[PDB]
Amino acid sequence: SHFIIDPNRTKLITTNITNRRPLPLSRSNLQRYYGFAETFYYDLHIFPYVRQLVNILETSFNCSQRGITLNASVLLHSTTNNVGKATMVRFASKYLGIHLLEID
Amino acid sequence: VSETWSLRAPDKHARAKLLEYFFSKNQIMKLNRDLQFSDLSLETEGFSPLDLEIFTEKIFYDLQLE
Ligand SMILES: Nc1ncnc2c1ncn2[C@@H]1O[C@H](COP(=O)(O)OP(=O)(O)OP(=O)(O)O)[C@@H](O)[C@H]1O
Repeated sequence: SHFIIDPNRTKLITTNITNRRPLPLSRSNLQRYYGFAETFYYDLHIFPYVRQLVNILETSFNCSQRGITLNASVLLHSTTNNVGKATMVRFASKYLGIHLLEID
Repeated sequence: VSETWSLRAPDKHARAKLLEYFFSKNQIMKLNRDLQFSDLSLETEGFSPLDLEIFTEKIFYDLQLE
């Protein structure tokens, strides 16, 4: 079942791409382990807006898994810049272990 | 154009029927016995059918939260 790979003896071939869900932040903090710019960890109990928005993604994800399709979309707006709405988007994405598709 | 036709905002009875059907579409929904569609329409005046769509989906989500 197991095996060893040696560059001088073992050959490797890249193949087509395969989907796989990313780990939720609960099981590990990849940024912290790799020492990247760790994204600020919200305490949902103290950030009600973040909680409300999160209360969307997992429900959509479950209903999809439960065979229920529903186009869940949401738009962030604010009265002042520099509030990290994108930061909270990333935080929510990592929280549920969901792939992120950011387009500036 | 000889004559024309205009789609004014839906009426309360229209709203009762439309809300019932929209709930039906996501048949997974259910409602309390006391809550009746006719009663429901009385407080949803001046809403476009798409508005009722989004409102029912929002309600479905709200139920999912709890
Ligand atoms: N609690 C926090 N909320 C928001 N941003 C935070 C927080 N803690 C740190 N930051 C940092 O602040 C920055 C937020 O920038 P971001 O682009 O997400 O803001 P924004 O609200 O979308 O604003 P704008 O589009 O007006 O620049 C990031 O560099 C992020 O790391």
